[PDB]
Amino acid sequence: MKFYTISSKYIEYLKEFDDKVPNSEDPTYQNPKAFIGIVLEIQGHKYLAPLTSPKKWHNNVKESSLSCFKLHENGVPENQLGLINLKFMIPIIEAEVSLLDLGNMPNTPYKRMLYKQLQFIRANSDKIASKSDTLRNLVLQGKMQGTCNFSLLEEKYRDFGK
RNA sequence: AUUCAGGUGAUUUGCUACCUUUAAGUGCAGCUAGAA
Ligand SMILES: [Co+2]
Ligand SMILES: [Co+2]
Ligand SMILES: [Co+2]
Ligand SMILES: [Co+2]
Ligand SMILES: [Co+2]
Ligand SMILES: [Co+2]
Repeated sequence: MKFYTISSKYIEYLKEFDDKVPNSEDPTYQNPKAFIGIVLEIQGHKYLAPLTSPKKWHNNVKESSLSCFKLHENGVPENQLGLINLKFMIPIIEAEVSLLDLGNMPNTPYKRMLYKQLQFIRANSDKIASKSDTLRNLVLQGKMQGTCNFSLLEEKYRDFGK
């Protein structure tokens, strides 16, 4: 899995169909919204999930949760690093998506954080993919709500270029 | 941004483990010290 950004035009397009699709741009944002690198690939779709910074309510999400996967530094639990918001993952088109170029990125603190995140994500990549798969299954079955409408998004997204 | 998914224990509070590919109650705490 890897860090991506997604183009606004694409986000705005999907937002037409489901407003739960994550916000991509904001003046308050110090860096572009980052997503995680192919969390589910099924039925010919590729999903990315948005990362989000710590908020108070996160304290109540249990490891067993399908909506959220909490991030923290390997071996250092008190260093919370936000969470992957699986319930707002979205199918993507490769041309509307773009890997962060960490190699050319200046050595800021944010970069350091990205690397504490990556190491944790990588060590848990399977857990993450498995939660994504079960999340979407439950949503197809009508067993879970308050997530992006995966069927609807899956239905319109390849029409973006039109 | 979008403010805690449901469930597995003849009992089950917290966290955790487990199941959700239809199956699945483990572990640490807490509480208990009972009697065949
Ligand atoms: Co780490
Ligand atoms: Co750890
Ligand atoms: Co639950
Ligand atoms: Co099932
Ligand atoms: Co059924
Ligand atoms: Co178990």
